[PDB]
Amino acid sequence: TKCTLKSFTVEKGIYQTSNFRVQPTESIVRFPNITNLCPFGEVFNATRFASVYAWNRKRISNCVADYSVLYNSASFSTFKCYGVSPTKLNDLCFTNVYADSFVIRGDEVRQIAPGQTGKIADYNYKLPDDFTGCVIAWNSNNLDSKVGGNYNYRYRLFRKSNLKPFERDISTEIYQAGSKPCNGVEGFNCYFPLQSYGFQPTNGVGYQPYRVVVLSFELLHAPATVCGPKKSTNLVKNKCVNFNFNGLTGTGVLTESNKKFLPFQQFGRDIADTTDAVRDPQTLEILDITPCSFGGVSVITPGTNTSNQVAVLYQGVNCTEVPSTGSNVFQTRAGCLIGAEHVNNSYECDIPIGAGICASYQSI
Amino acid sequence: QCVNLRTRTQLPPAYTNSFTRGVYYPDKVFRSSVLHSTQDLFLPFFSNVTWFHNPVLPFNDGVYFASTEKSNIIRGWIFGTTLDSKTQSLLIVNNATNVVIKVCEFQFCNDPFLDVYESGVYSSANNCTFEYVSQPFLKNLREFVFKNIDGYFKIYSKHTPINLVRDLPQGFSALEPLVDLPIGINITRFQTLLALHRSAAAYYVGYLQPRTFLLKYNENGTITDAVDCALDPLSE
Ligand SMILES: *[C@@H]1O[C@H](CO)[C@@H](O[C@@H]2O[C@H](CO)[C@@H](O)[C@H](O)[C@H]2NC(C)=O)[C@H](O)[C@H]1NC(C)=O
Ligand SMILES: *[C@@H]1O[C@H](CO)[C@@H](O[C@@H]2O[C@H](CO)[C@@H](O)[C@H](O)[C@H]2NC(C)=O)[C@H](O)[C@H]1NC(C)=O
Ligand SMILES: *[C@@H]1O[C@H](CO)[C@@H](O[C@@H]2O[C@H](CO)[C@@H](O)[C@H](O)[C@H]2NC(C)=O)[C@H](O)[C@H]1NC(C)=O
Ligand SMILES: *[C@@H]1O[C@H](CO)[C@@H](O[C@@H]2O[C@H](CO)[C@@H](O)[C@H](O)[C@H]2NC(C)=O)[C@H](O)[C@H]1NC(C)=O
Ligand SMILES: *[C@@H]1O[C@H](CO)[C@@H](O[C@@H]2O[C@H](CO)[C@@H](O)[C@H](O)[C@H]2NC(C)=O)[C@H](O)[C@H]1NC(C)=O
Ligand SMILES: *[C@@H]1O[C@H](CO)[C@@H](O)[C@H](O)[C@H]1NC(C)=O
Ligand SMILES: *[C@@H]1O[C@H](CO)[C@@H](O)[C@H](O)[C@H]1NC(C)=O
Ligand SMILES: *[C@@H]1O[C@H](CO)[C@@H](O)[C@H](O)[C@H]1NC(C)=O
Ligand SMILES: *[C@@H]1O[C@H](CO)[C@@H](O)[C@H](O)[C@H]1NC(C)=O
Ligand SMILES: *[C@@H]1O[C@H](CO)[C@@H](O)[C@H](O)[C@H]1NC(C)=O
Repeated sequence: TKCTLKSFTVEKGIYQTSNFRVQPTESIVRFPNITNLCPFGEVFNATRFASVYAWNRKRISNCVADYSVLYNSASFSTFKCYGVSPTKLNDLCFTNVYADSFVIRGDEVRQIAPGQTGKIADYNYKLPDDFTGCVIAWNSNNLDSKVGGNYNYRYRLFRKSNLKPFERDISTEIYQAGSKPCNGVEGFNCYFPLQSYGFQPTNGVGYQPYRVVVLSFELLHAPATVCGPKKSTNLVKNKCVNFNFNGLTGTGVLTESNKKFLPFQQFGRDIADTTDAVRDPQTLEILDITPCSFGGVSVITPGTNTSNQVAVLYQGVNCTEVPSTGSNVFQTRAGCLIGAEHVNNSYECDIPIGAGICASYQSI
Repeated sequence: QCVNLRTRTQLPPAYTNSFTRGVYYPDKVFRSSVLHSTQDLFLPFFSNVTWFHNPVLPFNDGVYFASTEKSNIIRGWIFGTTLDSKTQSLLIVNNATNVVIKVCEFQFCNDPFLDVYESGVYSSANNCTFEYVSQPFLKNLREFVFKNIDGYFKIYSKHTPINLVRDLPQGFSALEPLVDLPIGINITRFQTLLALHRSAAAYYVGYLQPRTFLLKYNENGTITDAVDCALDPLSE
């Protein structure tokens, strides 16, 4: 009071010093049950994978995929993400994903990478330098390799031109290295561009088959569809907290409401376009939002000369969250009062308070 | 399997009054017993809507479709710009069990129709992108509103039990939102699909324009009355 009045003495009366508000306690979020998981099980746990020059292409869009389970899985030998870090991949996402699955040798896993050249990197599959996405390679010697020779797998070895990024060649044209024409029959300068794979269960490190799946992410102007679910925590009621209900951010206290939402609305506003009701995406119930209490404070004093004790009035605040003990606390139509006792008599009004009541010095 | 019929389907292009139909919920916000003024695309009150008793019609900003349906003769809708495989085409069919929506570069015939003894009006289905399956939409009055803004396709629907003879009834009923598609297409023309058997259907078509409306929300949040602010000076 002395600081506000900018003086060392204060006369009897009531003065308004500062304000008061209730700080939020914790933060909560809420999101729906998030269903329709992406069918990535049939890709990473497929019985058979195609060849490198006949890689299987799968489209992923309009579903939810959890990248944490695949990132934490130890069944993958190499997991390299170029566009973004794997940890942040669960949050950021693009409009579609293309999965290219094939089988290569152990030494050819490095060739399937941006800015890489080689037999596989130029004649079977090509990856762009600015490729965004991830590559997951795992050994498949125990499954793909055959003791009798898994010659079903084939790889291209000869072609006049290289391979464009994301280009698949399955042509069986007889490569003519020399200038001698061949009428469909291999000769001195003509050979078959495709060679069968000779994987064995016991062939050493490097010659073992490796299943490789490349996830290429594209962000065409269509909205993003596939990425990790949003984590949701349990709601807290009867506390002034800040919430993020399905992207709607608001600070206040949450109570149960009896409003009858028609089955397609989500949230409601009363007037002046301010939200007052909201429906939680999980329980599907109507809740009410009320801003937590605030108001000005005031000091009642009988004068610095007369005495040295004061009383405090919180205006328009229920006598439930005052903070601090002082004296008995009284609740009035104007708010809550600390530092004075209520009597039953009635005298002349000295320091007006409100609602037809006021205080005086006798104590206060 | 698609052939052109002999007789010309020159349905008479009559005209009639729109009255006070074609109002839909603009959003999913709940309001109770309040008057709210909003500017958006709407069908002007007492407008001139076309009656057909099936030429390709332009789509423009939005389309209001009304059907005095009997035994579900209308079955599907076609949306596109070039109506061939050079551009993406949207196809919707409400067959006996479900509704199927496809986004593909189809090759439709000159006179596509459902054919009865599922989809055979297209010769080819090349580079399909989006597919969707849901529950069936359908002496009944069927009202639909189709819009396409910012790569989003919005479908509003309403069903009504009617007993009037010829034209639209004098009443009010809001169109609740039904279907949303997050697919970006620049459709300019559309078409209707009939369940014709090899051996007369009538509907109403109206267009939408940007204007301001005043809507009244009752206690329970249902739109019960509306006012067009560009009409006679009393309305303003
Ligand atoms: C979201 O998922 C929860 C978890 O199952 C659903 O809660 C179930 O609700 C039914 C009907 O009230 C109860 O019989 C189950 O016991 C609940 N499961 C629990 C508590 O684990 C909830 O209904 C779902 N919300 C949807 C689908 O909108
Ligand atoms: C301050 O909050 C308390 C707590 O709700 C209010 O006390 C309630 O008052 C209603 C009204 O008669 C009673 O039905 C409840 O039983 C009371 N609850 C408790 C725990 O006592 C109090 O009324 C509020 N103060 C003001 C001025 O509204
Ligand atoms: C009506 O449309 C539905 C939806 O496509 C058809 O149901 C599909 O039928 C095929 C073959 O009978 C199945 O392979 C699909 O799995 C079905 N889909 C669903 C969602 O059930 C139905 O067959 C169609 N009916 C007629 C008479 O054409
Ligand atoms: C199949 O359709 C898709 C989308 O409908 C085509 O994707 C296009 O890709 C180019 C290349 O950047 C974009 O400029 C276009 O905007 C995309 N959409 C369209 C409608 O052209 C794709 O080219 C089509 N053909 C295929 C995949 O062979
Ligand atoms: C608004 O909602 C209220 C409550 O749901 C409706 O009041 C009920 O109306 C039914 C008739 O359909 C009566 O059988 C109930 O007894 C009523 N309950 C109460 C508590 O009044 C009201 O009819 C609805 N009004 C509109 C215009 O939809
Ligand atoms: C693949 O292996 C088995 C197949 O049943 C399963 O337990 C495992 O969870 C699968 N992994 C993924 C990522 O789906
Ligand atoms: C306080 O007031 C009394 C009379 O009310 C006066 O006698 C006294 O001098 C005052 N003391 C001050 C102003 O310090
Ligand atoms: C007097 O005051 C006390 C407490 O201050 C209160 O309980 C009582 O109701 C009042 N009236 C009478 C007649 O005692
Ligand atoms: C509707 O249009 C028809 C022909 O286009 C015209 O004859 C009729 O008068 C119009 N009705 C109006 C403007 O109310
Ligand atoms: C539709 O065609 C217009 C014509 O210029 C073009 O601006 C727009 O990008 C096209 N949109 C789509 C989704 O093809």
